[PDB]
Amino acid sequence: AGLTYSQLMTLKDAMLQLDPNAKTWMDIEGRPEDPVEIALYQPSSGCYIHFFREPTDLKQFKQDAKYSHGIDVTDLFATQPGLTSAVIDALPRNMVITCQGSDDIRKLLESQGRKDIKLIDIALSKTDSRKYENAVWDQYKDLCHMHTGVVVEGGKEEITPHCALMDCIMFDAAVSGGLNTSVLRAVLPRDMVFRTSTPRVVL
Ligand SMILES: [Zn+2]
Repeated sequence: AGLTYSQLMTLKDAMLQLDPNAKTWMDIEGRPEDPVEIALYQPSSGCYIHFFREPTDLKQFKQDAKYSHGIDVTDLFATQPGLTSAVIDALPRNMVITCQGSDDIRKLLESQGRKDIKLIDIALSKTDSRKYENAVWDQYKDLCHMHTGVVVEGGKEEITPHCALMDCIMFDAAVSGGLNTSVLRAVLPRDMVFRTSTPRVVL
């Protein structure tokens, strides 16, 4: 199980475009023991890691889908199992990672054998952290089309779906005074995030 040797080498060569000394946000969707969306974001350089994973616990996923990320589980079948472990293995040693609520990132990293990675815990309230939520989506929505379901928050209220990548961007904007100017560039090749499939032709 996991990535093949040549895949790991391509991933390692890929991870070199990460600046190991720059500020790096990280966030996930899904529980740290069963994540389905992973994102790292370096605002100063614009480099970001973004990929997806099929969940193990389908029951807990449906709750996360209805209260948080709104991802269709069928859109994750094409992801490669083991990408999350391989990427976490490939993060630079003694890296400093920033997050809004460091508890979940810590469990994920520690359970993957990366206790060397230090975490900066930014503690913004749940409305303070999403101040730039609309502005972030308005500029970067083309970077993730995976949040297709209706997300909701006694009484129900429909909300904007949570995206691990958009969270990293809007959290950094909240502590920096606005959106960054650095164009965003993906660290991971697209062929590594999803297995390409030709859609069925309508005859
Ligand atoms: Zn997303």
